[PDB]
Amino acid sequence: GPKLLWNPENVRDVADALGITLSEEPLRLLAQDVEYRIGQVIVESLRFMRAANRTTLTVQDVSLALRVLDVEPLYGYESTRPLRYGEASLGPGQPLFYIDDEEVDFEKVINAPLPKVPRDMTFTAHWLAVEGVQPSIPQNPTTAEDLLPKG
Amino acid sequence: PPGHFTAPSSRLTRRIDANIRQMQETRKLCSKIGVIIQTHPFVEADIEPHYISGEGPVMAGEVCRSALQRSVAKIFYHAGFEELQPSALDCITDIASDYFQKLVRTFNVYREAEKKPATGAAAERGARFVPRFTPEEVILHTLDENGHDIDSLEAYARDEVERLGNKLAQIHERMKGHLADLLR
Amino acid sequence: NLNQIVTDYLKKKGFTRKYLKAFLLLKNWI
Amino acid sequence: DHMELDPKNIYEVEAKILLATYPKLDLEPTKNAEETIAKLEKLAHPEHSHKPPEPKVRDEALAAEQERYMLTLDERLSSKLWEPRFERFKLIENIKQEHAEKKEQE
Amino acid sequence: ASLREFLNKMDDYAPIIPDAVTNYYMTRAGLPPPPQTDIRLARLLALATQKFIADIAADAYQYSRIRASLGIQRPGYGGGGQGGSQNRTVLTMEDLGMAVSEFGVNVKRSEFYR
Amino acid sequence: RPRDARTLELLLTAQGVTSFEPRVSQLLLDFAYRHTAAVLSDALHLSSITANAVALAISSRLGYQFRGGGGGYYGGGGGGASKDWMLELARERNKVALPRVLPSEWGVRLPGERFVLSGVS
Amino acid sequence: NIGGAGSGRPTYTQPALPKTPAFQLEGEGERVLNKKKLDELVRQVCGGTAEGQDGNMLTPEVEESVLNMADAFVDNVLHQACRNAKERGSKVLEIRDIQLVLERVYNIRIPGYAKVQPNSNWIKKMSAVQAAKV
Amino acid sequence: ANWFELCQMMYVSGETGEPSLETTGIIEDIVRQQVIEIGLPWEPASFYSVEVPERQRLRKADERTKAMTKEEYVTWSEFRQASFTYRKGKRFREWAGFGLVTDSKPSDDIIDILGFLTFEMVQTLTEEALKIKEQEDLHRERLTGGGGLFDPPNEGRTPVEPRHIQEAFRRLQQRPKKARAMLNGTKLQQRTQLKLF
Amino acid sequence: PLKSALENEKNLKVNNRKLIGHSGPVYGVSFSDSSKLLLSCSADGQIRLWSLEIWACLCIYKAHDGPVFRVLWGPHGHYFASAGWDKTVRVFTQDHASAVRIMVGHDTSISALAWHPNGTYVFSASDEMDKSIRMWSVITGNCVRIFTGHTHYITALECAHNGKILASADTGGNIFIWDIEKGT
Amino acid sequence: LKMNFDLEIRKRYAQPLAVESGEFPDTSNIESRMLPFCYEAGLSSGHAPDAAQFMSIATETFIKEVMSAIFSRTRSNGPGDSGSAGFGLGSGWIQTHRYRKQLAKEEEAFQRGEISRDKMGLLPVEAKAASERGPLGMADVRLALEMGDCGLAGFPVIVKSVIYGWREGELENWEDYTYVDPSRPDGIAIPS
Amino acid sequence: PVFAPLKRQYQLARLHEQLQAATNGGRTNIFKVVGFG
Repeated sequence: GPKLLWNPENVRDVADALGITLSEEPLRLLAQDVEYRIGQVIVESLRFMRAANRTTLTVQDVSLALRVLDVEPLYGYESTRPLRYGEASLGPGQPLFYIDDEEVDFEKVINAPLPKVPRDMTFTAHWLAVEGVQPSIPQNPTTAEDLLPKG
Repeated sequence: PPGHFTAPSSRLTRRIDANIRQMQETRKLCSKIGVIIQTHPFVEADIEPHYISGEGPVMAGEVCRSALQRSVAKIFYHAGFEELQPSALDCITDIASDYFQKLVRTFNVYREAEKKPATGAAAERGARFVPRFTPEEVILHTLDENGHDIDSLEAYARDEVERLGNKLAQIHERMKGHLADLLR
Repeated sequence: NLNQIVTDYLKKKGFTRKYLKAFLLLKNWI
Repeated sequence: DHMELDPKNIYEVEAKILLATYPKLDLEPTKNAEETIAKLEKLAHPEHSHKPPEPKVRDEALAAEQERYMLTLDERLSSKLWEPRFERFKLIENIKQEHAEKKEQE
Repeated sequence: ASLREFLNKMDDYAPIIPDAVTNYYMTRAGLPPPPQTDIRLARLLALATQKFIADIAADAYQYSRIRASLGIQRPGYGGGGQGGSQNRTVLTMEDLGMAVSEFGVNVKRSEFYR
Repeated sequence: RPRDARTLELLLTAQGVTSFEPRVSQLLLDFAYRHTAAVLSDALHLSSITANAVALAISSRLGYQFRGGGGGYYGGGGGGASKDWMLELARERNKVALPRVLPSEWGVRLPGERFVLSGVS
Repeated sequence: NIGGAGSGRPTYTQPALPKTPAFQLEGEGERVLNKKKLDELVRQVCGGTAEGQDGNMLTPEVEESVLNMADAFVDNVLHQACRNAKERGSKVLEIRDIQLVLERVYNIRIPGYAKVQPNSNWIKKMSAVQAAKV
Repeated sequence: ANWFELCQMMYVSGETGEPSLETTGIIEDIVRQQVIEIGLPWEPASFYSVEVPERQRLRKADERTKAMTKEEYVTWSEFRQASFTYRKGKRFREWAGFGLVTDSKPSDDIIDILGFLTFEMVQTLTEEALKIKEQEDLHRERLTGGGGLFDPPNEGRTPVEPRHIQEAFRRLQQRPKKARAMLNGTKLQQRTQLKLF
Repeated sequence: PLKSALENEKNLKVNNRKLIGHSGPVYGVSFSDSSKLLLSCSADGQIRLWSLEIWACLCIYKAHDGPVFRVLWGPHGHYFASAGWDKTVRVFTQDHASAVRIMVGHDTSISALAWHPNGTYVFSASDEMDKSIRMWSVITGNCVRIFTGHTHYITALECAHNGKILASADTGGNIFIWDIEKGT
Repeated sequence: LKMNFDLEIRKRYAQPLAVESGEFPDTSNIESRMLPFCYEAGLSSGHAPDAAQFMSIATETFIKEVMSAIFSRTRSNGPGDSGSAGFGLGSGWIQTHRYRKQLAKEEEAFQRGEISRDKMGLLPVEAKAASERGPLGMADVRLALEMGDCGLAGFPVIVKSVIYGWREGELENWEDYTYVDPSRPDGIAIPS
Repeated sequence: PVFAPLKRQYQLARLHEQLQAATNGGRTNIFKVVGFG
């Protein structure tokens, strides 16, 4: 068969969670299918990202991609808290990673202050160029920092 | 205006604050009995003064999501929980946002449906088409599709919290009596 | 060669080898 | 190569066929709505000028009953109350030809 | 019960969800803010949301309590730290997943990522 | 940082994405986990399990989801409809004559009263 | 009647006791019952119809959609069930395959026709993670 | 098994006819499936660490009871005691497959609860099937003179049919819209577990 | 300040307003041929016509199956076109609730649109495996030209005022100039 | 020697489809269709004797579930639950205040014998409400498909056919128009 | 997979069967023309 980007060991762990023993052929087939599904999701997400005139991928694009494909939505990935991973050691050269999560009291969450409100949307204007020359005003980039052919 | 990012005031938000306060006090008494620990009241913070151009809602996702999370945490503490895992709280907040948007979209779907031919007295007056849902039907369908009813909402907002408060007060009285008798 | 394919396909298909406007315009010019 | 047309060249082949079929187009800009209306009216095509379709819509008994009763338990005629194709004959002809041709060698 | 009387009494049944959240999510869903939409309707929608969340919370607490007193957590609900403090009831991923499974939501995750 | 998270981020970077949001890779990993679990359960119910069971489970699952992707010529993308059926529908539609409009109505006419938002307040 | 030659052919041709062909002496007939079946179902689900009106509960365009739905359902269910039955080594189609498909793909249960646990590796991994957390 | 118990339960609920064997079989399979599928810890007093000591069916039933004779009353009272598990513990355990799905020998309170629940299921099924049959007959409604020696006097009453029970089961499996409100606006299929009516 | 024809809003002082009613991200907007009308499309599969005199919606068009990515008025403002996820291009007139023409032939989603200056031709482009540009006739609804050569996602299309040149750009930084009549 | 499995599979296309004839599929048609499907998959023996009836019951259940799903979202004021009518233990429709008041009054009155049911068992208010309802149209189907899948998640062709068709009542009134008029309350001028 | 209406598939299958029967599997050309009409 082809070379797989998805390691069959993840499929093996998933099977172990369900008390199932797999041979090599179904393992490889499942890995290939998972790889194809990941590719499909990435294609859809990039389509949605390009539709919005952007180059930054957000969780909203992935959610829309999952919605167009008739996949059950995933919840809880829009949090503003940082993402930290722990590190366990099953043995020499076999590390494991888990999400860091500590129990908290309700007082700390309910009593916490709210984030700062950003300012309202507005627009300004200025002259980017007059008769083909860029004025040196604060609103334009400095001459210190690809704009002229040299062939 | 001030108070925009805090819960309104009514007979329902009150009696909920009261139930939570009663729970905290009785938990303090239980801790004392067990010893034979301490907490502080919930306070909702507000935002600094804000200005908006023209007339429209304040579109700030982070602050709104934080306030919704605060409300969800208050409800889940009212349900009987004491500690939480952050991921579960985030999950339930996302679910709540999705449910709200689904409800509003259902209302909009029903309000702007295609018209139907007029008949009877409506046709006699010369009208050709009439709305296929009356204003009452639109709201009733919006509530029904999402699993709600007038009677259920009325009962929840009028009786459940009061009954829980009475039960909590009785439990507090019994606990106070037991502690006093144990001390004697 | 695409040219051969196109030529074959074409051969097999039997391809043989009023006043108010003027007044307003004048007023606006004036 | 094998196949007469690799799929990846289909777009180029179709583009060339289209170029040969429509060698001249109307690429003259108009200046207002009346000119566009006139151009649309002038270019009408007979095959694309039909009308919208129409909405879709949905004594002897004794003799019939007597006939139905009289045909009781008839295996084949009862159900009906027929497009021959001669398939068995053609199969027989094909097999006979094959057998004769094979016998030709021997 | 009647819709008219209920809407009139809506003064006494205001939920705990701030008006800012209501306006934000109404605008996201395609409904203008209370100034152009009777405030009573927005309050009614927020109250429905509160009732839904409270029902889920009660289901989760019921699931948590029957478990309290083999003895290994179900796979697919990864989360937690040391395990909390004292004999306090902890809202954990397992109970929330079990509760929301009755409402058509799936919250399955992975415990270890490797 | 776990394994395959760096690999997914590198794959995204190697395709034009100049920035990301921390949580995307976690979402993708959890999605892969859930898909694997669902397919495995279906295959186990179907039948030790062979490769035929896995193929049958995938084929059954493809009947009501994953009707997308970047499929090209005769690839089941964009809903999965066949080009011949769409061509038939287009032929049926494109047969009628274009609407007749006059200069005095060009830009002011609207659909019938049954298809407009009149009286929704 | 077995053999595949056919029955009722008036040509030049037996078990001891053949079975009697089916027949109906007089009645409504299948051509009417089959056409009234859809109206009967609509009456069943619609709640009830008042006196003086019936039959015209769906417009002509919706009946075609419903019939297409029925045909597609039958075809899809049978195609899935036959392959599923052949997968497990059987040579005949039994009701169990149809029931499994209906339950697991369409959430339909028709009455009246007759577990997983983690293994040791998963437990060891969870023990390692828990030990790391503390 | 349990055929005659089912007959008695149907009779108590209002089915005075003689249902065929198919109806009893279908009801038995439904009940068996339900049984196989099958203060308080979550009360407000559980919020605290230390606890402290304290300190239309009826109308139809009444009409029927008023509309029965002495012998009919005796038969009704005798049939009211029908049970699935009353002094049939071993047979019920064998029929319900206790050993194969649970640790054997549960307490007797479990058996009593199961009997109560099963009686309730049979009652509900009969009551719904009767209404469905009545509606079907009422819609459907809208040549041998002389006489013989064995024909029935007046007849006119017939039992329920398997199709009525199937329709009742279809009705009893529907869930509230609250269990589906989260799928609004999407194309996701609803998949759940058997509902314990 | 912006002005509203509604009497109740006589001489109100605001220089920016909001148009609400979509339930999904908005991807396209187009001013009509002062402008009194506006078109918009979103990921929910709908096209909305707004009024710039009263600032409210007038009609909804429901012909698409999936997200709609681009919407464009005609060169003179009675016809408009749209194209999105389901690989089809549709041409509308504002007087009819159904598309008057349907254009099949693309193998992937559409990512660009453009009208001809004479108002009788439309241009479209697809992405992914099928990176080609097509020219359709509004009278018949058939394709008359195909342009091939792009190797990257196509982002913009433009037609010259004289009506004889066409421009297109992709994500690789390239800009192509095409001869329409010769297809070169 | 050998059995020609390709001679029975071709029999599938002989029988007409349900849409072609207008007859709801029954045991006979399903039985006719069963054998080619079995032969295609390699099931030489065939099928069990009692599968056609099971399939017919399943099809009836599926259609009833779909149609009930559509009806609930577009109808109100259904027959009451006094007896022998209504939805019983299933999911019902919504009710209006005035209809509910009148229905309760009629139910109370009927207990005194003052009023009697019709032939089909409906009280005057229920029969009056049921009289107004018309047949099911494509607009109702389109509206119901916006709220959910209605059990048609596995049949994209049906949904696409619904979505891509003409709007209900559009071909008949092909020349009915309104006009833009900001002076009017909604910006629309309705010609009379 | 690719999806299309069932009616089209059935009609095409029937037409192909009839054509194969008529042309005897392609051994006979029923479309030939002799002369100039």
